[PDB]
Parts: sequence; structure tokens; C-alpha cells
Amino acid sequence: GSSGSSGMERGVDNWKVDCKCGTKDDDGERMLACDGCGVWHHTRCIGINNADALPSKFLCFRCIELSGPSSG
Ligand SMILES: [Zn+2]
Ligand SMILES: [Zn+2]
Repeated sequence: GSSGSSGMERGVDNWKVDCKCGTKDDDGERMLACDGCGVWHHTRCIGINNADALPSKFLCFRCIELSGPSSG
């Protein structure tokens, strides 16, 4: 998967707004929180337009592996 170069708990309020583009706050394009973790993403980047409705649940790439019996 992708890798990280930097990051820290400081900047955007609770609502986690992150995307490949590089947005940290509501720019203007509709977004949706990942039912899995709870991160707002660009409904467009993910591949969705206002035209169609929103998916009951949307999981991110990080969740794909996050989801598990892993107690720790
Ligand atoms: Zn984006
Ligand atoms: Zn997620």
C-alpha cells in the first residue's frame, strides 16, 4: 500500500479530513466519513457524483486491513 512521510495530531478539528489530494479542511466538494474509521473523503475522488446517491457504508483502504478480530 501507500506510505507516509509526515504527520501529527494537530491541525484539523475532530472530524478527520484527509485525502490523496492533500486537503485538511472542508474545501467545498462534498465529502463522506468512512463508516469504518470515520475519515471524510472526497466523494468525487473515491468515484461518486451528486447525481447518484451515497453508499450506506463506505470503507477506506486502511480499513480493509483494519477490520479484524485483532483485540490489541
Ligand atoms: Zn481528494
Ligand atoms: Zn476507514
